[PDB]
Amino acid sequence: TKGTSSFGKRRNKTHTLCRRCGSKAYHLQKSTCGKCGYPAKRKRKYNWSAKAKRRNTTGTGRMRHLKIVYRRFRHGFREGTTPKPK
Amino acid sequence: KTWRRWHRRVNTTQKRYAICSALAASALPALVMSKGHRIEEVPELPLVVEDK
Amino acid sequence: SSHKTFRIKRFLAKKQKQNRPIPQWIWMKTGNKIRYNSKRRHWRRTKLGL
Amino acid sequence: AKIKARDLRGKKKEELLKQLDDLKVELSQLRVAKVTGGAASKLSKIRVVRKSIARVLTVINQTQKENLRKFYKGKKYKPLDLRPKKTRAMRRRLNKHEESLKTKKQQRKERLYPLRKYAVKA
Amino acid sequence: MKFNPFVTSDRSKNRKRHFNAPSHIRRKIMSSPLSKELRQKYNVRSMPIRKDDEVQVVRGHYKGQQIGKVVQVYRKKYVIYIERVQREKANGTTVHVGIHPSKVVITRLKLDKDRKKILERKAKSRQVGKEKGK
Amino acid sequence: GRKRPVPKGATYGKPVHHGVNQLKFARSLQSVAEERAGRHCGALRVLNSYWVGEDSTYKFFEVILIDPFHKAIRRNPDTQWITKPVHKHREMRGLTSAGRKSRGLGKGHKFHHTIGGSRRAAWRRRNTLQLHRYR
Amino acid sequence: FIVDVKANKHQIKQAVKKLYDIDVAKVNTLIRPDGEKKAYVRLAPDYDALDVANKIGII
RNA sequence: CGACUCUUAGCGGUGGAUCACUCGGCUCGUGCGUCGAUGAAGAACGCAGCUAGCUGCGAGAAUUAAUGUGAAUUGCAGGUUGAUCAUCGACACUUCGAACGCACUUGCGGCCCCGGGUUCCUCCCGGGGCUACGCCUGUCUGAGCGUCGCU
RNA sequence: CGCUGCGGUGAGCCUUGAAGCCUAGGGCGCGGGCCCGGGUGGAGCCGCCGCAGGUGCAGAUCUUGGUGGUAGUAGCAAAUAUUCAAACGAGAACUUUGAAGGCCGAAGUGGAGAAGGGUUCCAUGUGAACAGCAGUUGAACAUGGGUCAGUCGGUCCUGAGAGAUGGGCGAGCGCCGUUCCGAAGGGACGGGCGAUGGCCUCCGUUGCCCUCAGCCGAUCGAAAGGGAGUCGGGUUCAGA
RNA sequence: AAGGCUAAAUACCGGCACGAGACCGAUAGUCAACAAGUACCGUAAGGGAAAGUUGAAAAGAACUUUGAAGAGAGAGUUCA
RNA sequence: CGCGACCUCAGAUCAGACGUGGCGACCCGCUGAAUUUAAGCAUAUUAGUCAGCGGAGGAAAAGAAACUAACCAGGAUUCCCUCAGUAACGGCGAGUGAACAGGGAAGAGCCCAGCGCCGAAUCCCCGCCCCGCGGCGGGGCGCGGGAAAUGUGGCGUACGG
Repeated sequence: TKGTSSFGKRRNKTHTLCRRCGSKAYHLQKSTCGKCGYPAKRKRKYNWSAKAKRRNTTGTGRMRHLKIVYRRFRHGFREGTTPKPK
Repeated sequence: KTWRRWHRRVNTTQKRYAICSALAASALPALVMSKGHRIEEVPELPLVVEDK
Repeated sequence: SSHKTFRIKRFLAKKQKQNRPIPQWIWMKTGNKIRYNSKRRHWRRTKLGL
Repeated sequence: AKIKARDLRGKKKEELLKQLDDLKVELSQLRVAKVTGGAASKLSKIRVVRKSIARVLTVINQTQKENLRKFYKGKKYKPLDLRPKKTRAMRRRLNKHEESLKTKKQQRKERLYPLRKYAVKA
Repeated sequence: MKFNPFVTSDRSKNRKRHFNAPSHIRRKIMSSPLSKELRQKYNVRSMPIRKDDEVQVVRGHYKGQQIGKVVQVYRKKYVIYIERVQREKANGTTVHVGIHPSKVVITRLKLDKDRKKILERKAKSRQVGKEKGK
Repeated sequence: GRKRPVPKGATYGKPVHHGVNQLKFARSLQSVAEERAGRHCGALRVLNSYWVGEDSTYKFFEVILIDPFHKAIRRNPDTQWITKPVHKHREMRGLTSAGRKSRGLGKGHKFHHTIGGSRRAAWRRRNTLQLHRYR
Repeated sequence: FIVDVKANKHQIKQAVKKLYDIDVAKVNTLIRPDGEKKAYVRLAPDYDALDVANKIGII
């Protein structure tokens, strides 16, 4: 009865969508994300899984505010200036 | 691996030996022909031209 | 479930608008290799996680 | 009329708004034409209207900002919008003046023992 | 031989920069030579090809002495459509066969304010090469 | 001292490592003090500390902090080195006077195992094959 | 109407009241399965919605 | 001769080896060596005339301005006083997130200011700005049979 | 002998056809192998002297991919049962309508929900694939549609519990602990003073002083517990 | 000694931007030459593929004919 | 009692600031194994290594001797060659293992406290004036406020002053 018959009683989710990493690993009873440790201020990352690191690092997302820094850097972060008008 | 022994060192006197044997063979027309150089009309094999 | 949260309902909305076939005119583009949508999810086979 | 931003910057403020909602109105009824099965010609116009609304909004925002940073020109404290945003790390560095500060003792060395320009003979 | 260390000679890099060049670079790569009668009139070798330029095809199945204006410059395909250079499709409609600009000689240019200032510059720097060398 | 935080003793290793009780921390209790005062006031910079009293269960230290963004500190050329970003959290990296002593560095034959920057710097340079091009 | 998903019944009521110069009895809203919010706007009896639809173009 | 079975060859299938290609890797080297409370990395959801993914972008949403460039974009439609690309210094940048009014249901507040609502008369509605923790200098208000002084 | 790349060399080969592959063709070598002919193919390749190696397969219950024999075989047998006619249609044991015969038999094969699923709902259209026969049918596919609340739930409350701050511990991320080592109330009434707004009437608003206070553990924790208040009739292809 | 600062020579499998190679050539080389950390699997931590090539140019087979259609027979395109 | 100092200690959505999180190849501080080797194994070895925790920078750390030496003496740190698989450690088994001198790369030195002198001669902030004002700084004027005698600044640090 430990097999097929016992898979019928599975109708209670333990995890749900974490609102910090978006993964479906937010344990409801423990109120902690098993993927990023959401209530903890610091992100959950371990060196014993190099493959899980590169899945979620600084180059995997949009970098919507960092890819602009790389561009502004190659001009010295100039500010308040405009190209000379026509 | 990258730390395979890529480079080799040769004794300095052996390097200088080979350059002497290389130049000395450049003065024999039979050896320069055998290298395939079409030199059948060159006036003199150790060809020397003025510094102009 | 008939009792949903606004997070869940908005999530199911996205996975429903993504389940459509590719439009006919895209493989008339020049550098187009796409033959069909390879991410079509059927509600009975693939169970969307959650 | 192809709305160009060269033509907006000379206008007074509250008439730009009178032109803004005018395009807002025209975009709405263009959206209505999209569901009522409108002509292909009008459907291609909503992109022109959308980018024209962005233009007038851009002029409004720009002219408003430069009026602000002209009002906060000589003031000590200014809103965080108008302070130069450049890589928080270098917002913390010392000024162009502080890093040039030398102690009275260190200044006295430079006056007394300046590095000479010399050359040794063969 | 090239000595500039910052200019690549890699085959894969040159082909990648060629097939992914942006539009304003596509324009330059799609340049065509001028006719002999135009080459000594402007003292200019070649020129990027515009939408309405008289044209002779020199290579290929459509080569000949006919003059034909360009109708469109399909920069995405690295190709131009010349007015009379067309073939019959199956259902009786004609389609413009595409010709590569390098295989095309310009017989008459589409002059305008921006075009003329290009011709003079290509001629101004051309003289520098003959006044500095001689 | 410092007892090994393992549940009920259980150091599942070889007998050389069964120690639980008479283990000593590698850093002084004064260096632990500088760390706790610096971790709480992250905005400040630890400068030094000194002993002010002890008993059977407590040691009391007074840590000297500097606020590196006060103009009295910022505009003074003698002390504006503390403002540089390289001196963020000197106590966490063991650069204060009390912290340096636990690193075992100094000149002479007594301190050979830290020639180089530190104890790890020596270990690297001594356990690195210098595979030259020509060998 | 397909209103924005953020708007209230109060914001929807004063919007149609201002965009089309009409008076509203009540507004019922639901969020469609695709995501956008649909609003049934019941006009006051002194306004005939059939002609109001012709001014805005839907018919 | 049959049928069946076996062998060989031609042809045809099945299958995708081989060969030839290569906008991808791998390795070495060079220069630089720059994230974030002015809201980062990451996540979510949106945005195209016809668009699901990828890519780009943020309600100004496959982008605005500016400058350079100088006639396209293109799958199909539609429409030089600057099309399109590139650059990018102005402007803008939804919701989560160190995440910051309190909670995490998007749920309840509080304060101040405007507009309807009044005709400030309390409401109600909308809008705007605030409302996290630690810590520094300073200010204000305080506490103490702490140490004192004067009445 | 053979494979791959590199330095030399062959005034080498090649769209008048390279590599590769096929071959009842002609041959060479003891052999590893190789050279010709023919066919196919469509763009590169080889000889010689040196150099370099991720260099030669029949096996490893080898790895990946592909294909056989078995084999048109085992099998498509749990829960009594189908029949006639018609319609649509290229096509009907299976769809639809009608009739007949049956079953579930109210602890249902009925009518509604929770959890879970997530568009499967509804309509039109198609018959490639899928629905282990078939299909004119479908929960398949393609287009479109569809979920409306002061009163029904959530929201509020606390439960077992979870969990911040103070504090304590801890190398440290943090942990312990939940009233315990705490200056833990930002409220209220009245009075007094000053001030304003509207017919500064009288009231509201505000500041200051005085007066009072048991609060007592932030916060989270139930779509079955606690919890004010909606019922009748009608209406859709699908919501009441 | 028990207080403090300090460039250069040095390190750099991440990042930005480049160059190169006696390297691999689609079962190789990164897991990933392609809508790849994607599809998919697992409650979760995590695990994790396969998949390059028409032609110079779509010129991608009009039209006739059999069939309900898929599919054929002609014709046509192309050096093929 | 009242009033005022001062010292301790609170509260503020007080005025202005600052810290948190990410990346982590390189770097600094801790923590820290066991496979394995010893043909068994417990010390040793693996190894101050992996994992774990904290903190940075464009480099970090180190660094101007409480040094090396015993010479006729050298003279901050770091890096390379060598010293050297050496001295030494080690069930003296397996194994482990530096330094000085020498040659190079680079080369740069300095500041306090204290001890004393100078009438606090010093610093922060607000208000006004001028100069620039996208690194809010310079000068001036304030019987303007505060810090500071429980010690600010100048001189001066072992090479002596």
